[PDB]
Amino acid sequence: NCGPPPTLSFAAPMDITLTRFKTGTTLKYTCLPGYVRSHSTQTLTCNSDGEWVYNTFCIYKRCRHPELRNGVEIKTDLSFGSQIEFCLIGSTTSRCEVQDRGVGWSHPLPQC
Amino acid sequence: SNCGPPPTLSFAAPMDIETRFKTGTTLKYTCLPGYVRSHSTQTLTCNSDGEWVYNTFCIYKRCRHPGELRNGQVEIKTDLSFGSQIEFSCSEGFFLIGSTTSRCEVQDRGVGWSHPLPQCEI
Amino acid sequence: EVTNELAASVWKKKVEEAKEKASKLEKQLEEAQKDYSEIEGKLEQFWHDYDKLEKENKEYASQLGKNQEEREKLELEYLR
Amino acid sequence: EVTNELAASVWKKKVEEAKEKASKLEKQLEEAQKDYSEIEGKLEQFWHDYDKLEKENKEYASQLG
Ligand SMILES: [K+]
Repeated sequence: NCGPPPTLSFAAPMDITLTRFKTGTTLKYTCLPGYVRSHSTQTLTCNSDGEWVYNTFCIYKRCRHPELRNGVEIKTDLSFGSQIEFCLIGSTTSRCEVQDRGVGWSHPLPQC
Repeated sequence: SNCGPPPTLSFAAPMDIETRFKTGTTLKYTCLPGYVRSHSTQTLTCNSDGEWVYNTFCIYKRCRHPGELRNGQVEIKTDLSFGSQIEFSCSEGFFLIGSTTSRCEVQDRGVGWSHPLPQCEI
Repeated sequence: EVTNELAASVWKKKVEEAKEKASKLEKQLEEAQKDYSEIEGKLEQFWHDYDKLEKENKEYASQLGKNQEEREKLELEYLR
Repeated sequence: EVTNELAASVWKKKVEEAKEKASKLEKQLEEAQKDYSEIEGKLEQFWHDYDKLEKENKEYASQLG
């Protein structure tokens, strides 16, 4: 018998609120805002040994590509939670964040 | 009120291997080697106007980037997709050992480069 | 002589920088192509799952249609 | 081992080629990110069609058992 499911950073339960669980229980999960389904199923399963089996079935959504006239350093990537460093009027940085059923940049481009 | 033989498609092939077709006739297709599915509807359907209705449900597969050529340059003339060709060159003072060109071809249910990266050697 | 050493040291540090800027752009281009290939391969597999589901749907509606048609036939037969 | 003047003259040249390479690497990454935006869009459109199918599949199976 399984205990509470682990806390995933990319998904939350889809039809239950957060106890113990019978073997063979299959909880359906949904990708958190800012993530997209990367596997055909999105489930956590209680195995015969009382543990939860699952892989990573969501991945970061990616913002669109950021040109600054008279002046953009992508330090990592364009994925959810990443930051770009912007010549000097405006913001010096922008982050990929959740923006209305999708992702987007926190601030638009600055004025050089 | 009837469709003639279906058009020949360059990106897909008919799944069935008749000359007149009734309105509503649906023929299923699959993508050709070097192509990949881009839509849910892989079918041609006989429309009431006597013409086959279909979109382009297959698009080119894409070869991965060849890599950087030591002491040389890799020229991506067009793209990295099926059918496209890249050219190789070595820097001044180095000689090219191998192929000067490579093509994105069908390689085992996928796509790959015909020739590997050459060696630029002094 | 002292100026030449100072010039070489400056440009060596300059070339060390530009080598890192390219190396970081190279890895960023490599990871951006692997990530495309990740989705492209997942979609090719996912369409297979889509097709198996559509086949199930076509069979389901077929079994259902044959069931109501047989039920209507027996009811019409009993009425005769 | 080279002379300081000779080494600096080739480091200067190499810096020129690296600047040109980086400028090219940034057009290719731009085109790559734009490509990924498209393939990710194609993935979202798949789950849209797939979800419609599964809702229909679930309703079909419910009417049979
Ligand atoms: K579609």
